[PDB]
Amino acid sequence: KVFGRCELAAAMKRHGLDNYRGYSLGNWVCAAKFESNFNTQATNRNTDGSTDYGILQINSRWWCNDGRTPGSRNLCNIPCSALLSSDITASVNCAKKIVSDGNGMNAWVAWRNRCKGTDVQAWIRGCRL
Ligand SMILES: [Cl-]
Ligand SMILES: [Cl-]
Ligand SMILES: [Cl-]
Ligand SMILES: [Cl-]
Ligand SMILES: [Cl-]
Ligand SMILES: [Cl-]
Ligand SMILES: [Cl-]
Ligand code: NA
Repeated sequence: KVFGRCELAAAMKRHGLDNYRGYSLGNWVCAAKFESNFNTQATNRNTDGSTDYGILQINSRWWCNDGRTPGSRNLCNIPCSALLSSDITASVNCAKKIVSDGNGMNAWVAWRNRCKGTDVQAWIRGCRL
């Protein structure tokens, strides 16, 4: 599923991301835009052979099981395919564990490089939330 900007903002708000660990909704929408272009089915293979999955490009080296990442962990206790669903619940619940993990949103390289220090509130401007 490819979300609309405001649709995703509404979905992330209903799932508790709004100011989660102090990150305003626009931060998460900005991260989704640059990680996946709001496409739940986005995958990207890493040089180390891990794979990123879903709207927030969550990686198989730590967070989910794809059965092809030797010596990896499954800290969110989910099959990586769950992160590709039109239901963002698995993506949001796993994101809450990642963002709690000491580095906050710096864990998403595209958030640090493209959203941090920008006017992220622009990403939710004109949405009914
Ligand atoms: Cl957009
Ligand atoms: Cl915001
Ligand atoms: Cl594995
Ligand atoms: Cl594990
Ligand atoms: Cl599994
Ligand atoms: Cl949803
Ligand atoms: Cl933080
Ligand atoms: Na894994």
